[PDB]
Amino acid sequence: KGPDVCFDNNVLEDYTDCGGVSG
Amino acid sequence: PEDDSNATNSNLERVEYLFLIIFTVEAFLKVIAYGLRNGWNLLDFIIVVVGLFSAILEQATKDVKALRAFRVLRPLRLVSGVPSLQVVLNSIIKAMVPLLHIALLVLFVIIIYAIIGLELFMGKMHKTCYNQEGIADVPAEDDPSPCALETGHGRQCQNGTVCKPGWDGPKHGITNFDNFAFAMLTVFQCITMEGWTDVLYWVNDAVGRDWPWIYFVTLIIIG
Amino acid sequence: SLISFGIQSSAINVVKILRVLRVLRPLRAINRAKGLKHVVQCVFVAIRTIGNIVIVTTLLQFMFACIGVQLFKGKLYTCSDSSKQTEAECKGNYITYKDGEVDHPIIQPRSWENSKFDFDNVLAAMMALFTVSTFEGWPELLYRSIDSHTEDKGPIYNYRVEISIFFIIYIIIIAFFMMNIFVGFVIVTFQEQGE
Amino acid sequence: LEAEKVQAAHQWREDFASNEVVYYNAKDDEPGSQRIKPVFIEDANFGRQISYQHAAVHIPTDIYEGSTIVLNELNWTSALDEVFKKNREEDPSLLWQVFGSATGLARYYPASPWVKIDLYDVRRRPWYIQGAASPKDMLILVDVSGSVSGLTLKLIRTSVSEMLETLSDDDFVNVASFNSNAQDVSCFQHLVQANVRNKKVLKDAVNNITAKGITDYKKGFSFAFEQLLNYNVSRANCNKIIMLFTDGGEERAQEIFNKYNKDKKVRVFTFSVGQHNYDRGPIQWMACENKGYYYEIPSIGAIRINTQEYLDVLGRPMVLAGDKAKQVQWTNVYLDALELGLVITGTLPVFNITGQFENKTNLKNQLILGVMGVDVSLEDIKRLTPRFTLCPNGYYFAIDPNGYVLLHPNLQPKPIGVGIPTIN
Amino acid sequence: TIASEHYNQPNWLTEVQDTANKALLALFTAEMLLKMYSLGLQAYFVSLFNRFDCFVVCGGILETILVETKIMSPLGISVLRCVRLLRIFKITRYWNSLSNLVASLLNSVRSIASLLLLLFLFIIIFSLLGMQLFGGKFNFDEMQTRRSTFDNFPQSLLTVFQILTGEDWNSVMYDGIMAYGGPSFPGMLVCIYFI
Amino acid sequence: SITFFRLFRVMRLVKLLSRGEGIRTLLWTFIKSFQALPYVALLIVMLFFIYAVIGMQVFGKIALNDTTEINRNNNFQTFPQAVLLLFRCATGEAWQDIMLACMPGKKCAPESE
Amino acid sequence: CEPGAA
Ligand SMILES: *[C@@H]1O[C@H](CO)[C@@H](O[C@@H]2O[C@H](CO)[C@@H](O[C@@H]3O[C@H](CO)[C@@H](O[C@@H]4O[C@H](CO)[C@@H](O)[C@H](O)[C@H]4NC(C)=O)[C@H](O)[C@H]3NC(C)=O)[C@H](O)[C@H]2NC(C)=O)[C@H](O)[C@H]1NC(C)=O
Ligand SMILES: *[C@@H]1O[C@H](CO)[C@@H](O[C@@H]2O[C@H](CO)[C@@H](O[C@@H]3O[C@H](CO)[C@@H](O)[C@H](O)[C@H]3NC(C)=O)[C@H](O)[C@H]2NC(C)=O)[C@H](O)[C@H]1NC(C)=O
Ligand SMILES: *[C@@H]1O[C@H](CO)[C@@H](O[C@@H]2O[C@H](CO)[C@@H](O)[C@H](O)[C@H]2NC(C)=O)[C@H](O)[C@H]1NC(C)=O
Ligand SMILES: CC(C)CCC[C@@H](C)[C@H]1CC[C@H]2[C@@H]3CC=C4C[C@@H](O)CC[C@]4(C)[C@H]3CC[C@]12C
Ligand SMILES: CC(C)CCC[C@@H](C)[C@H]1CC[C@H]2[C@@H]3CC=C4C[C@@H](O)CC[C@]4(C)[C@H]3CC[C@]12C
Ligand SMILES: *[C@@H]1O[C@H](CO)[C@@H](O)[C@H](O)[C@H]1NC(C)=O
Ligand SMILES: *[C@@H]1O[C@H](CO)[C@@H](O)[C@H](O)[C@H]1NC(C)=O
Ligand SMILES: [Ca+2]
Ligand SMILES: [Ca+2]
Repeated sequence: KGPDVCFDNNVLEDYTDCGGVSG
Repeated sequence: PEDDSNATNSNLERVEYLFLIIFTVEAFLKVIAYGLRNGWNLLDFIIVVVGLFSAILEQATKDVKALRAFRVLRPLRLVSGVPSLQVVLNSIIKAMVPLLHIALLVLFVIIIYAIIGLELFMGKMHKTCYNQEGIADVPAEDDPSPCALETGHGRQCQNGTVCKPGWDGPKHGITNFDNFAFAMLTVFQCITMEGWTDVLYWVNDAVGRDWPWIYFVTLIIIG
Repeated sequence: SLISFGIQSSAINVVKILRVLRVLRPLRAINRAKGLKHVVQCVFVAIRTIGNIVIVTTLLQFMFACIGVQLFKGKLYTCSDSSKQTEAECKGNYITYKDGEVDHPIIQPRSWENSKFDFDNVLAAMMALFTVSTFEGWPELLYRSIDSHTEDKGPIYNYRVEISIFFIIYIIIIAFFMMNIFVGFVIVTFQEQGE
Repeated sequence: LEAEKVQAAHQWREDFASNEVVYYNAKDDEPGSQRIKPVFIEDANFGRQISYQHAAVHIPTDIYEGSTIVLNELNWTSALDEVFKKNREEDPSLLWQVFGSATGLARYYPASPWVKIDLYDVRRRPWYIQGAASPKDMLILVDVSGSVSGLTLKLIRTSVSEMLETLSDDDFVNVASFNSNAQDVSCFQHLVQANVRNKKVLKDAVNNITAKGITDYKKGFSFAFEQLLNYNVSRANCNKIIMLFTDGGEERAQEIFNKYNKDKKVRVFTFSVGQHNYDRGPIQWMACENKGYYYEIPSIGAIRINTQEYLDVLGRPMVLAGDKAKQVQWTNVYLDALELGLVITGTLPVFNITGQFENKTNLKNQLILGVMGVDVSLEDIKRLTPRFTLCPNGYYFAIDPNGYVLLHPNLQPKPIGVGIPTIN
Repeated sequence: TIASEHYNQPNWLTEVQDTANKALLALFTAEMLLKMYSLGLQAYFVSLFNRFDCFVVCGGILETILVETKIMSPLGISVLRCVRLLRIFKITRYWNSLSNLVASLLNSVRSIASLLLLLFLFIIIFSLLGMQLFGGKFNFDEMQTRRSTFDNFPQSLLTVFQILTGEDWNSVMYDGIMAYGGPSFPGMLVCIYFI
Repeated sequence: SITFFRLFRVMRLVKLLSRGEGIRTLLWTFIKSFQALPYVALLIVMLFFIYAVIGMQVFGKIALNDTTEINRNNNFQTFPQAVLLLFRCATGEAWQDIMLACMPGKKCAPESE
Repeated sequence: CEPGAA
């Protein structure tokens, strides 16, 4: 039996921080 | 590496077909209008024939791509294509035939010194310090140097090391005096005054530091 | 020699700057071995004749050095840890793996170091270019300058491969054109002098 | 609650010389930071010499103390010592309490000197990873085309073998490879439980790959998205992520991404491995459209750091949850780094909440400061279950929600084996 | 003021020198304007230094702006005024000798540019051949990535140029030998290329 | 037990080398011109001697580390060794590395105090 | 168990 809590796909997340979007 | 490619290398092969078809109709139009005696036209025909053979072979298999090296002789057609550079090429090439009486001397010096190195340093550069646990892997940096046994006159091993045979060579077995092919190339490399001190020092660590200079310095001065 | 045996008391000073002038002992046979006197006069006459080729080449080397200081000053610095590109970021120790074996780590200090020959001054560029003109260690400088991108920063693999034209032009003009001009000038000068 | 409050009041200051930091470095026998010399009285429960007056600090050997990041972390993590002692005073049986910081340094109480080459890093420990993010569904894509042959292949093989070490028994993983035809590297063909035995198979299969063929990103990514859409086998039903281990290329594969994840429910992390001159443009584009990150591994030394930073991206939804994400989690039974036997560790993440009362930071507040940790030895649990009243054949045992025994007479303080040992 | 640019120079020097690089540039432009209109606008093109000075002045004015507002990074365009220090040779007898050499060089330009074209064609042909033979083969598992390789066209050109200069040609030859196996009859036969 | 007698056989090929009217004439004329100017070649000997002595007095005491360019093989500790080093620099063999291995701030040697 | 060999 796996954990019953799962934390992903939050709309308020930034998404603008890659490692290559800047450099 | 290893059969990889991209889109550009895929379109370039397609363009090679157009280039080959153009050159083949040039060959047709010049061979059914003249009937080869000139060197440049013969070279053009050779390039066209090799290109046809390579293209057909590659379409067949689909060492395959190993005779594509004849494509690099196509820039040589630019010299023949303009008469203003053939004169310069001839003036450069005809200045070389007086130098064939120095090429022979260089060859004789190379052969003589290769034979002398064969008779002097054959098989003496195949042992190095190997630590004291067995033959693990040449435990002296990334640059292991030849040593000599305790009864020898070469370089002696360090504190926790022992001279033991069974070693490839100073440069993966390429630089040595084992045969008339290795020696004749080591002598040439020394003659071009590039990496001759490395060979001298390897020999110094192999046999000793008393009489390899009489060989190498004389070779440098003479050749 | 006399004043060397004359002091005999300050034998921690002068001696190591007075025993170097003892190399002029062989130079006393120049005026005693006629023919050796002639082939020293000939060399001094020949040296004054190449005073154009030696000065024009020096001016060209100075110009090329001045151009090189504007391209590679403060840019040929490297950290022992290749992942650090700042002096304030290259302090401490880092893990090095011997012969690329991940199971054998080795701790080494992190050091911010310059190239063996740099372009920081106008007197270091003329020394970095002399060694290039002698064709010794010039590929190392070439591939160290190709990786340079920014002052006070570390290298980047193949940043400005188009900067190799600087070294190619310097080699063609100085190490191939002017040196052969010097040799041909010696040949022609000797022809006219002795013919 | 006393690490979120103190960190918010901290003022980021860049000059540490006029105002030195006093702390005890665990691994020691320097302007800008003063060092303490402890008394180190011998004490029970622990099997070493400890000092109950201050907390020790462990800094990784490749992490330089004296930096503006490390030194700033050593001030606001000094009010923790007063909470460390209050917890110990209330409960005298308290074992190690530790704060694993995202910078890399772990501050633990009571102070005790650290145990050849120290490769310890608090950000790779099982108790840190389990609290830094939710369980995942990792699927590793490996580029085994011709262009990756040579040094960049042994860097890829090591890198994949190092990210498998960041997966626990609650995560699910599989390794695939594409060389103009996507296939699996092992005998699995679907996501596996990523326990000790299954990860050994993947590590052994990854070490046996050879680089030859044509690069094809469309076929590789179609295989990856198909394997993350199985739902016939046991999975985690959580973070669905793809790691692409390549060098460079000119293919964006925008058609595949518009076909499989239009809603962007699968993250894509892209790695550029080795020193090369291939285009890294498309590689960084797949990491920005898909909600992932882009990393570069140019040598062996960059493998360790770059293969553990994907947990900062996975923790973004966990921080935005707020107080709902603050649940204590207990790890599996493992052996303590500071030798104490078999222990389990509690876990609680710490959030960066500076400017929270102003409600506009959302810049570095989406990352966690670190993970809390308190260790409970198996001997403490064995004392709560008396045995001598029962017969010699009677015993207690407890299990995880996984089958793994928390306490059992046959559970020994030794690691489990996964095959025949060998020496070369 | 050009040869006084070092790394980490005092902040006042970088101001004095950039003000000089503008004041002296304007004064040299005034030099040009005074010479041109007061000596005929077509007699300012008859000489060789006059055209060179025209080109250098115009280039300095043009390239000043590109570094003034960031479009382009400095390349030392004014360092070629020095080539006017060679005017001091007029006071010496060693200036009619150095002018006839330039006259012959500029008279045989059509032969120099053809010999150089043949030299470049040789390099291009051998670069293509080396790219065909050793392209994508110098990738050994050793933790060092070879810099002098045959993987690109510019890299092949640089490697062939390095072999032509002679420096460390034996290392590239060893890499080529080990790329086709090792020391053996069929494998070691790829050394005639480098010879 | 000696090898210098074996080297005689290879010299028989010199007889074949000294044949033809081009090789023989060119080699003989160049050897004669070399012999006709014995003092021009003395300048190089004098230069090597002077610079070897100067190198002996200046860099003669530098420690012999095998990881540097001043080793057992390459050093200034004897006149033959200094002459060999100068010959190596004249042939252009990492002469800048020997120059940088003789810069201030290196270790002296056991015997040199 | 005692280590093997390879
Ligand atoms: C928790 O979150 C808070 C904010 O959400 C965060 O506090 C912030 O810390 C950064 C430092 O990392 C401050 O940045 C200031 O502004 C710039 C940005 O870095 C710095 O100037 C240079 O920046 C470059 C980076 O490009 C850097 O390399 C260089 O060293 C910097 N300094 C120079 C060139 O002199 C400033 O120095 C820096 N500090 C100042 C101005 O004092 C933010 O301002 C902080 N934000 C707030 C609201 O205070 C905090 O670090 C997070 N906690 C942890 C543990 O990371
Ligand atoms: C990281 O930075 C500094 C390193 O110690 C600390 O800042 C200093 O802390 C001192 C200890 O509290 C302060 O001295 C006292 O501060 C309290 C609180 O304001 C007051 O009692 C007095 O100001 C002062 N006592 C005196 C003068 O007798 C320093 O004022 C204070 N300095 C600054 C510039 O902040 C930080 O506390 C430290 N971080 C943490 C978390 O401890
Ligand atoms: C299990 O996976 C398969 C394929 O991944 C799913 O698709 C079914 O496959 C089986 C056998 O081929 C057949 O029943 C049908 O062709 C597919 N559809 C259905 C509705 O069964 C399948 O749905 C998955 N689940 C189960 C319970 O089989
Ligand atoms: C007219 C030409 C031939 C000669 C020019 C000489 C002047 C301009 C050059 C030659 C040597 C140079 C110096 C060489 C080294 C240093 C030490 C360091 O602190 C950087 C500046 C400084 C001090 C340079 C300043 C400029 C300098 C003095
Ligand atoms: C004209 C000069 C410059 C180049 C000459 C190239 C030819 C004669 C030589 C040089 C390199 C050689 C190759 C070197 C190594 C191998 C690998 C092995 O399978 C045997 C044949 C093969 C493939 C050789 C065939 C002959 C070869 C192609
Ligand atoms: C710890 O738990 C034990 C067992 O219930 C008990 O002593 C008490 O509840 C706790 N101790 C404290 C809070 O000091
Ligand atoms: C080379 O010289 C000695 C020899 O052991 C020693 O100091 C070290 O190995 C080298 N020197 C330096 C400064 O590293
Ligand atoms: Ca590829
Ligand atoms: Ca060289």
